[PDB]
Amino acid sequence: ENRLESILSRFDADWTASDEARREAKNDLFFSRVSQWDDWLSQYTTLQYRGQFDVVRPVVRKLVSEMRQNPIDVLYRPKDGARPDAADVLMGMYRTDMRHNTAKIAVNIAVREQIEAGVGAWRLVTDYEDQSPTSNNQVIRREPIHSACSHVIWDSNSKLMDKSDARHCTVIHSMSQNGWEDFAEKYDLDADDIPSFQNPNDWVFPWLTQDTIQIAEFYEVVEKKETAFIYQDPVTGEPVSYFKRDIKDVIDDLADSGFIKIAERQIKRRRVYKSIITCTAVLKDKQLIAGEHIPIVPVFGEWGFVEDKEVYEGVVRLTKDGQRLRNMIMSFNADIVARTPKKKPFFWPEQIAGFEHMYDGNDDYPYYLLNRTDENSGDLPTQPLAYYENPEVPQANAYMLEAATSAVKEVATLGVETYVFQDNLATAMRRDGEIYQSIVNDIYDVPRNVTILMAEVVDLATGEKQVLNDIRGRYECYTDVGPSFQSMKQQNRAEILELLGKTPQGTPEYQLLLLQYFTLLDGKGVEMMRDYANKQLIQMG
Amino acid sequence: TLQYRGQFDVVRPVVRKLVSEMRQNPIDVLYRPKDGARPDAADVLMGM
Amino acid sequence: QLIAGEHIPIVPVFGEWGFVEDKEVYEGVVRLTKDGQRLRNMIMSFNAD
Amino acid sequence: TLAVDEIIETISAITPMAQKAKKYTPPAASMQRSSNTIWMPVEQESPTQEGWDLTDKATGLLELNVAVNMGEPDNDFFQLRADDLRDETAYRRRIQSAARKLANNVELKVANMAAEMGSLVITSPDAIGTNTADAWNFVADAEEIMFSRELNRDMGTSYFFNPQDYKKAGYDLTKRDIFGRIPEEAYRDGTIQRQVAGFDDVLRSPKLPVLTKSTATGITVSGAQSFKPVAWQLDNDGNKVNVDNRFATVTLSATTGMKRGDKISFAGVKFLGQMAKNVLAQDATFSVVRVVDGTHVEITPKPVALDDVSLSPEQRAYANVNTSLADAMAVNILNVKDARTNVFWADDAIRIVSQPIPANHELFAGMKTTSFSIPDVGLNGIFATQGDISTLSGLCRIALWYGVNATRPEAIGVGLPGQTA
Repeated sequence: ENRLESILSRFDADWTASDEARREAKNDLFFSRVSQWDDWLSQYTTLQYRGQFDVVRPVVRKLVSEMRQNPIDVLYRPKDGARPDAADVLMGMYRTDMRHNTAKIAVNIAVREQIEAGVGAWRLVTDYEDQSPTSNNQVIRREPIHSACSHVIWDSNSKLMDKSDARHCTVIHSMSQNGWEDFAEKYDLDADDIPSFQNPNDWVFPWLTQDTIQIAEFYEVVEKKETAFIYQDPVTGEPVSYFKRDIKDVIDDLADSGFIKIAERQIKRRRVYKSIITCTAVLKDKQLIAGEHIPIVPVFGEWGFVEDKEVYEGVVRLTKDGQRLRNMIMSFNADIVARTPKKKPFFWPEQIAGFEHMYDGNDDYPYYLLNRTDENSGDLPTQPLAYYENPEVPQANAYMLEAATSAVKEVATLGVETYVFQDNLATAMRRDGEIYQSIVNDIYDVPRNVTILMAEVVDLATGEKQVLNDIRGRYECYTDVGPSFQSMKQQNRAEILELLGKTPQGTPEYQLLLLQYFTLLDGKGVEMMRDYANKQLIQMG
Repeated sequence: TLQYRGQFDVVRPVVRKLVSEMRQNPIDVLYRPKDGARPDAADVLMGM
Repeated sequence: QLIAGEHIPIVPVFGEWGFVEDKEVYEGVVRLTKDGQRLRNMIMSFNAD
Repeated sequence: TLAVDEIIETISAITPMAQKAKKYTPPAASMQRSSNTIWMPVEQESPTQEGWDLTDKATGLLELNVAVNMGEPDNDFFQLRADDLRDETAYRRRIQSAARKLANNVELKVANMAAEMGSLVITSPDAIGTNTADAWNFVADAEEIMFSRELNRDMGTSYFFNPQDYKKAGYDLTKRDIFGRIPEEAYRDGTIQRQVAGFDDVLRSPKLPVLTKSTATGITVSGAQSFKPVAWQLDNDGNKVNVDNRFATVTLSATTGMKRGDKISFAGVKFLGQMAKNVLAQDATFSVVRVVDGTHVEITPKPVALDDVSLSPEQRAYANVNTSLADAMAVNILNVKDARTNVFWADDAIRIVSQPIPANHELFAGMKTTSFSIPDVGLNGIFATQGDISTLSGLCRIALWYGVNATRPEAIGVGLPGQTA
């Protein structure tokens, strides 16, 4: 019944369910990022040599470079029977507010964590921008999640790679003290009441612990049937608007502006609620957020369920045994080289009594003199000089160093190529596109395209605030994956060049060349060429 | 006592190679006009 | 003293960059080679001896 | 020696009281200096007069307070040998059991404080299975005493039965020789009902305490003692220091056989109507908190007497008792036989202060300290690990720093069935 206890019970259920995968993934991250000697009590011992002879980091770097050389992004395409340019505005907004450094950085971090630990995640958020807003004085931006395995605790009853069937998710925010004051100021919290939340319990390298602040955001999705209002557009058509979005703000401003209500329907849709929680109390209860989907997008590597239990693996988890063995054998051999007596003669003291300056290593003498006679035993017994035998690396150590290095070499071969990892990144990118489209329909201003132009239909309230109005005819474009472009002009240039590479040297070749000149950037020479191409196209009709 | 301590480098050639490789491919800023802006909205800023 | 612009005027460049557990770690290329290079220096010095 | 990883689950605990108890987290930076104490005011009560000409009869203002503090951490320090396979195998399940036992400790402390500082006492001379609807008589008696004392119940009310009396109430329901909704539910499931006799939450609690019979006989009050509602008093140095409103020290003839949590009542002393100051028909009941010395005790409701003449009018406006102590009146015990306690309270009567342990600081190098959410109850503790080689081991410690506080001991109650003999 209690909200805190219901949220906490869900959180601990998920946290316990994902206990094994999270710890294995955190071990992968620590192994491939901090140190290859995952020992916690070896810091308190007497010191032995512990070398680090890495053979998996080059493979990780190669995979990261390979998957960074091939960017991937969302690509909106018109549906079947929809207008041919139904994705123009949505694509324009996506390219506008996903070109920034934060979006590319978030994707890159998710990719690196997918390669190393096997799981990564990023987030989509909305903010109010007054200087350069994409639409409706707002922007949609993308943020990373560092250590997704331990910072994103998805709903345990999810059988989908992209977690679209998850009904809740808890995201753990970690921030310094000053970051905590800024967070409290921004979310209207009590900066003196210092918050807390569960973070993973470990043993390794206590120096990784920072005096920080943890809080949680519980996202929960609820699918319900809510009322929609069937109006008659004073310009043309019969648009549909939800009740909850204009319950009080412009409910009768619609009528004053000229919207005469026609019919009332109940339509099923999803809503997302965010709650800021600590261990002992709830700070923000059920803040409704934009969109129909949870704003967290996960990226997975080798993902599956073994026995009703999730498993996800990268490329590092499987070479740890061979690499640890190689480290150990190399350290043993280095100890052999350092701490061992060297090859020197074995002497009785009476053999060289009185001649010890000949054997100290100087080269002032032509030979070495040995004593011959013994006062009691008459003569010195004859036996060839022994030498301390030279240090050697055991055949076992050599054989196993070679074998362990070969084993890591075989294991650390992702695929044959990173096709499956790029395909999982593309799965996450289609989920990202879907989430972005939902948030856009919820907060932005979508101008409908008519064949009689863009008809931007909105109205203000008595509090000077403008409330967006979007018809239910909104999902006219579906999601795909294509190259990453910084703007629609670059996208048009790429499409023109792709067509030109295949069109032979007929009349369409001249046409596409003139178009390529038209869509070029501006200096002086390209301005002249663009004006000439404009004149040619206009005069050719 | 003071013992022999040599320095037989094998990582400085690698660092030199990578620095030369990065020096051979200079990178700078490039301002491109936005969507719907005047096509020469960035030539002033680029020139400055 | 108010200075020009909206952003802090420092631009950082990183090599291999990431976090581990609320702890930032960055790495270049020389960090990993140190163990082998030190072993090689020590062994060649031993041989010179 | 074949062995498996399937664990035979053996115990399963439920902690309802710690769920119902509200949790308070004051600022640690200030609590460090305030000596882990924080004071809160008490709803003001005002005096009144009658007549036209009331010169020189103007009163002042007097606003009382209570103090909430905290005790000591509750830990699960244990040590992990790195070679023993039987230690390597059980470590994570030991952490799970640590969390469960810490939550159990919290709710046991809540129950013990609620039972031992509950002023309201509802006794019966016979068991709950004796007559028909006597479980409802218990719950309605609790409701009636709260209503008559005019205590605030805006946040809610709760009545916790022990399993014995819960089953007795269920038996009373199913012996009804009829089956509608209430008896049918009490038959198919054990649950009597969720609300009974005006309480909006009637639960069963597996760890309510058993209140031992007191050995006290023939104890009387030594000297007339008048207690005055004050908000602060001067100390030996002239500094004004605050006063808890929830305690009074009474000097008796002999405090032998009296222990913490015993329930007493003074003969002749009667309750009051709180706001309206109308006497009731029920003797005032008190709970001895501490037996200090061999002739003093500390009872948790302060007996402020309406008929007292040494009180300022604003102090008399806080009277919850009709008459004061009279140097001979007999203090008679109320728990005259061992019996497990049913406990009722208003939901705002008990709180749980909680504090952090900043062992993640840079002072504590070598240790790895993380946060550790206690499940069930809404509390946070620390989980600290430090390896060792003086014994080639490692030490794990799960610590939790909290404290239960009865802010309104007069809104808590105890139901004592079978108080005969």
